[PDB]
Amino acid sequence: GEFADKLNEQKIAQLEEVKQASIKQIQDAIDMEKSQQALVQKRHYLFDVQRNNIAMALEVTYRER
Amino acid sequence: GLVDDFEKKFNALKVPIPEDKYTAQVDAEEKEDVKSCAEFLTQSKTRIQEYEKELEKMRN
Repeated sequence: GEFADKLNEQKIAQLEEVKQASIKQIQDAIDMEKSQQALVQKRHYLFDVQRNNIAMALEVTYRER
Repeated sequence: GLVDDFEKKFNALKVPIPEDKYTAQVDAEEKEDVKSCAEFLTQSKTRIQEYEKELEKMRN
């Protein structure tokens, strides 16, 4: 009788870790993708701020002259 | 003709626009693409692959 219960509870326990892993991994495929998307567009802006800053600073300078 | 002298001199005096000797950023950018861009993205993709491969197995 017990033969089943231990095995069964074993068998469930498994798919319980299986569903778990599975969520946790796909959440990670997810994070990775956000990391990427960010490094994409995202990062250029830093340099864009910088280039913009220059452009302005020359204009102000020209005008001031 | 001080004024005449000046009006003339004023006009057709061309004030220099400042050299943009400052876009070394373009460079510091292209650099951080060696860095951020390729390197990270390449590894992230590879990790996403294995994860996917790891979900593969688990489907069976």
